[PDB]
Amino acid sequence: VLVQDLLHPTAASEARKHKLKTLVQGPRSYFLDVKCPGCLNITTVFSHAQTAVTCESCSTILCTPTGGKAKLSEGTSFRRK
Amino acid sequence: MENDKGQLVELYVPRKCSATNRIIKADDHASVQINVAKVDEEGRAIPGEYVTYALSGYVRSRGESDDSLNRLAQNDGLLKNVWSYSR
Amino acid sequence: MRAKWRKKRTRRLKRKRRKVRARSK
Amino acid sequence: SLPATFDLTPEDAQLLLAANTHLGARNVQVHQEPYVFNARPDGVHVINVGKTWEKLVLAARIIAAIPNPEDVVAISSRTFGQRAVLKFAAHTGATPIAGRFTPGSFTNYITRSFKEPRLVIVTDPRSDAQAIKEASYVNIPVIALTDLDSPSEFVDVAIPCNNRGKHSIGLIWYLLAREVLRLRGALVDRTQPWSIMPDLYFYRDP
Amino acid sequence: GWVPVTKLGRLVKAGKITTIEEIFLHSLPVKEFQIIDTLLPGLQDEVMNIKPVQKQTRAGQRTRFKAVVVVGDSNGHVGLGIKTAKEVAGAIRAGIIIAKLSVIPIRRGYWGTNLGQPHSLATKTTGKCGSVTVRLIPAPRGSGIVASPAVKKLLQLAGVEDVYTQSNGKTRTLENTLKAAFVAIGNTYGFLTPNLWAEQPLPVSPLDIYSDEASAQ
Amino acid sequence: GKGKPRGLNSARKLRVHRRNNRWAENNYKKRLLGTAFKSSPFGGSSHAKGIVLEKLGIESKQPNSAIRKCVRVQLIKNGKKVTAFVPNDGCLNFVD
Amino acid sequence: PKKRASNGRNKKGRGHVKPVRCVNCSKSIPKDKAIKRMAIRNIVEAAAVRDLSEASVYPEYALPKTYNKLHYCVSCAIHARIVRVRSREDRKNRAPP
Amino acid sequence: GRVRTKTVKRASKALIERYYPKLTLDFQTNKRLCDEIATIQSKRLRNKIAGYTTHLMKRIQKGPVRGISFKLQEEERERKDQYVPEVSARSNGVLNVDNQTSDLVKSLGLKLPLSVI
Amino acid sequence: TRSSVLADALNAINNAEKTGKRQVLIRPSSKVIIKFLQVMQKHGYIGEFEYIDDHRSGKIVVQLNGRLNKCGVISPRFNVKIGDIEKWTANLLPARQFGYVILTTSAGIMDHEEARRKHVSGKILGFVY
RNA sequence: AGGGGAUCGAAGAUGAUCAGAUACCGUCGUAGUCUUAACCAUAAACUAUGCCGACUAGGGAUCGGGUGGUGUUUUUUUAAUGACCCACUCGGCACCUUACGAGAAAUCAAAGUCUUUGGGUUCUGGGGGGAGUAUGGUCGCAAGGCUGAAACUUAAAGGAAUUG
Ligand SMILES: NC[C@@H]1O[C@H](O[C@H]2[C@@H](O)[C@H](O[C@@H]3[C@@H](O)[C@H](N)C[C@H](N)[C@H]3O[C@H]3O[C@H](CO)[C@@H](O)[C@H](O)[C@H]3N)O[C@@H]2CO)[C@H](N)[C@@H](O)[C@@H]1O
Ligand SMILES: [Mg+2]
Ligand SMILES: [Mg+2]
Ligand SMILES: [Mg+2]
Ligand SMILES: [Mg+2]
Ligand SMILES: [Mg+2]
Ligand SMILES: [Mg+2]
Ligand SMILES: [Mg+2]
Ligand SMILES: [Mg+2]
Ligand SMILES: [Mg+2]
Ligand SMILES: [Mg+2]
Ligand SMILES: [Mg+2]
Ligand SMILES: [Mg+2]
Ligand SMILES: [Mg+2]
Ligand SMILES: [Mg+2]
Ligand SMILES: [Mg+2]
Ligand SMILES: [Mg+2]
Ligand SMILES: [Mg+2]
Ligand SMILES: [Mg+2]
Ligand SMILES: [Mg+2]
Ligand SMILES: [Mg+2]
Ligand SMILES: [Mg+2]
Ligand SMILES: [Mg+2]
Ligand SMILES: [Mg+2]
Ligand SMILES: [Mg+2]
Ligand SMILES: [Zn+2]
Ligand SMILES: [Zn+2]
Repeated sequence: VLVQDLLHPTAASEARKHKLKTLVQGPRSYFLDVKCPGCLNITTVFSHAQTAVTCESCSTILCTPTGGKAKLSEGTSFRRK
Repeated sequence: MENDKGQLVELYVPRKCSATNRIIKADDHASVQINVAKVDEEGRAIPGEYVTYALSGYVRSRGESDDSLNRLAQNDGLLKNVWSYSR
Repeated sequence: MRAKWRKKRTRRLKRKRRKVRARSK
Repeated sequence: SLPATFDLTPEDAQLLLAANTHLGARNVQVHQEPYVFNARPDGVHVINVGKTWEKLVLAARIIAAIPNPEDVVAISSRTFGQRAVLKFAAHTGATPIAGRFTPGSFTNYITRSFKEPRLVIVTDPRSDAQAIKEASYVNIPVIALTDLDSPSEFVDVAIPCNNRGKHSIGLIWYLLAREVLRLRGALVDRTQPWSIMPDLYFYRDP
Repeated sequence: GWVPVTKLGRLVKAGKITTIEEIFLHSLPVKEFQIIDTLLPGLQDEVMNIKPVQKQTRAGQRTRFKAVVVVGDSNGHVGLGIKTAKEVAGAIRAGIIIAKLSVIPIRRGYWGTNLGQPHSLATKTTGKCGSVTVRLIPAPRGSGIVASPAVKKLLQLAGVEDVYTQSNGKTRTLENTLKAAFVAIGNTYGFLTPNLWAEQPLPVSPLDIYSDEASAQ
Repeated sequence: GKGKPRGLNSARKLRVHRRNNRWAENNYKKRLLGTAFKSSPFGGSSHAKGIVLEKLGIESKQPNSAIRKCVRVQLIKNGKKVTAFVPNDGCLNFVD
Repeated sequence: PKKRASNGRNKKGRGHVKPVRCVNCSKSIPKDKAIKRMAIRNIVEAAAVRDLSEASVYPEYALPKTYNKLHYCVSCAIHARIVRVRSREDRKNRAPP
Repeated sequence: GRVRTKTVKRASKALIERYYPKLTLDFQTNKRLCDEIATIQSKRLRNKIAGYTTHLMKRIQKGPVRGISFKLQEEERERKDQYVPEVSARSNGVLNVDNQTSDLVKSLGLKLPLSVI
Repeated sequence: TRSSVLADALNAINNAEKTGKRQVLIRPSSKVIIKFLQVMQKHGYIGEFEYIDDHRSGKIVVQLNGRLNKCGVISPRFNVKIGDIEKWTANLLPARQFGYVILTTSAGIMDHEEARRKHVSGKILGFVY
């Protein structure tokens, strides 16, 4: 810790750092793609859900909002892109 | 330090720190100079022939000495796979 | 004398000084 | 640049891992963070022993380089390998200091302890920090055996190890003396192991 | 002749180092008062001040004397020391001993023009003994030493020809004023100008060149 | 920091605030209040003629003892009575 | 000049602590100040415990304890040497004896 | 009480240093010894110097004593500090590590004799 | 609130290089930082610097070579006559030999000597030595 | 001003105490203490330390929030909301070590980045007294608050630390 690389820092330390504290502030949030217990229709849901999102018809509960990433319900799928 | 006609006028020219490039003064007795020994084939270092480094009172005190050598050593070549340039 | 009690002492002085001046109506 | 053969000589590797010099401290002290490989759970942070070896290499070569072997000071007050500094010191010029340091030894030209070395080496930079202070008074460079938890102040190039007792300390001085006797000296045959026992450098009993 | 007890005293008494600038350059802790005697003959000492100080015994008091001396030549090697002792001339004596163990290099300089043997300092410098800052400014030639007579003497033996000064603090405390100005000139060579930007090999430290004749006999 | 405005437009806040604090300077105060022309026995002049009322010996302060031989004088231009010391040795005999 | 950086004892980011009454002087003193040493005693002590356990019914029984937390102001606590004077760096140590 | 002052101790301490082989556990002989190799202005002073330096002896014949060293002690010092084991690293065939320090082997480009747990 | 943005920079530069570090992270990045950083680097007192693009005002990374005593700023940025550059240069510069008072003229950022040859002038900015 | 009035308790009354004892200590006790409505606007109202922004150093405890723990524990998926452990990261009340620095020192992660003197901005101070007095104004029912001089006097006053 005298001379180091600020231009090319390791992502080992940079990914445990703060969202604003990376060399360029990144979003730490992602986007799912989800279905029902019984339905194929794919909802595009945000990783941290302030709203309680529904899958459209038959008025389901996909996720209950938290102080953070939404808490999903029982079982259903997810894909991070 | 030159002079009028180009005739050097000065009493002495001090030594930059190898780590900080900062002058080492006369009362700088905190400072340290390091002698690393050149070798022939299969070791057995040559007397009179050294690789030399200078670490002033500051860097030694502030705690970058061991690290500022590994920093320095690899470049002229001493060691490999020791000091990272990134944390 | 105590700081505090010098205060009380002149706070009495200013009362008497107001009163004597009052007699000038 | 160093010839290939000076590489860690894998037979020596398991001698290290037998002496447990790979077992670091339970706290890091960020100047020692480049000297760690990873942290085993249940408390140990493993030292890279190749960086360790490359230090003994660099340590030696500087110990070697010092023109006169007699003033190169090897200091230990620690009964956990104070002994090794007598063994190291006979195998080189190396005037040892083993036991209490008697402060004012490098300063204070009167005292019976006076010295003016061009190099100083220390087992434990904490309990030997007395002399480390006096180092920077007289300009003397310094080598040390530094655990992960151990002070980084005023020590020049220094060697990581366990120094929680016994082997690692002696194992390094034994390795140090061996390596400084190999470098220049009379050992040669660098591939050839030493007859001398590493446990000769181990403090004993009762 | 003296009886050198230290590793440097050998290389001195032998005749193997003829200038202090070597002892300076490698930052060598001169421990022997006679070392700098040889290297610098005719090094002029002036006694600045003598004053008594008073402690108490298990009842009454204690009396002894503080001595303030400056040793320099004209060429930029200067020292300053304070010794306090029982006798007076003993304090003066041992004062000059400590004054010599302190002597220090000086980076001199020109004003606007490099003609003819630098008359001034390199940059502006300052140094502070507690509460007292003495600050040195590069005057031109013919200006002389602008400073209080107490410092002017130090800057004389410092080998300063022309200089400017500014002081902030308790100046009537003399022992702190000279120590302040002593930090000042004793800085200029630590001030890195573009002259000294020039890269250098790290000259080889005669301590190990003469290592033979050095170590104890 | 520095607690005082450096802004390029701040001249008046500076020019004023100094004009305000100058009042703390004793010498400056006296000049504006006209202290000498009012509160001083001399008019603010360097000398005053006056006439002696009574010869006055005055005891000295600690740690001294002697009689200081002064006089009471009534300034002509003024009328203000003032006490002045008569110096040297036995010059009190010179004034009546 | 400041003697302590707790100044008398620890507040550090509040405006008040409702003061407590001394168990000796009755002197008032903030709860954040005011030396408090919890004191539990044997209900019996002395050699009483022997002939008391003798004189009692119940098999072997068990012994209750009095529970009191005494609060002390400085002036009293020092006089009664619940606490004593220490040196410049001795005062520093907060470790309980 | 019976405490002996420094002139005594600082003598007896320096006697055993340079005279150890010629010194004994017998006081009365060391008394006669003290009159030869040393000079002591008064008789009574000598007996105390002898009396402690034999007490200093009977402890140095019972074990190493802190304040002083000498020839014969520093000799068996070098002698008695020798002993090596027959073999000690032996070790029992491979070497025992727990998984991680072993990765360092698979890191540095080495093999060794690997036993994990 | 952050009011200079340049002085916030030259401080971070001046700070670390006086603690021995070789590299410094500046943010945000003024084009006036850049022009200053230029005259610094071209006169040697610093190393080479690499602009960094956020979608924000952007960062910088400056390599420190040592050898730099002080980089600084004059706020407020005074109006300076031409004859009055001499009385500035004598003030904050270490010696008449070297050192740089850096202004901002209508011709743009430069040092005091570069100003002298062109015979221009403007508001003051900072200093380098 | 009503309501209230348990306790404690100015004034006071006493008993003791002392050469005296208008007190400290003891018994009683008015206002007060509590409340409602309305004033008052002072406290060592203290961290005796302005606010905003940046920068420079290590260390463990802890409060709140978030992220990762195919870590842990209690039930009857030993899976599920919890609590616990561990690592990371903001934001807190503090604390420790070092002095990188700073200071007259005591000390200070700011009280640093200050004669290499300027990021922005608000307030105050200019020897000790006299004196927070006099006067005017203003606010208050009043006690008082806010504002706030001068004449004159004086060589010290003061801070920190040291030895006694
Ligand atoms: N602003 C808090 C910061 O916490 C930082 O990190 C601290 C903690 O956040 C971090 O977590 C520690 C953990 O290391 C340690 N081994 C156990 C400890 N319980 C943890 O702390 C955690 O649990 C405690 C309650 O137990 C909570 O109060 C705390 O918020 C939480 N972070 O460990 C650090 C303490 O050793 C730094 N100390 C420092 O930047 C600063 O103090
Ligand atoms: Mg007050
Ligand atoms: Mg009237
Ligand atoms: Mg005593
Ligand atoms: Mg007087
Ligand atoms: Mg409190
Ligand atoms: Mg309060
Ligand atoms: Mg009623
Ligand atoms: Mg009652
Ligand atoms: Mg009464
Ligand atoms: Mg009487
Ligand atoms: Mg009487
Ligand atoms: Mg009476
Ligand atoms: Mg009576
Ligand atoms: Mg009463
Ligand atoms: Mg009533
Ligand atoms: Mg107030
Ligand atoms: Mg308080
Ligand atoms: Mg206040
Ligand atoms: Mg939490
Ligand atoms: Mg000026
Ligand atoms: Mg005043
Ligand atoms: Mg008032
Ligand atoms: Mg009024
Ligand atoms: Mg005092
Ligand atoms: Zn649905
Ligand atoms: Zn009490």
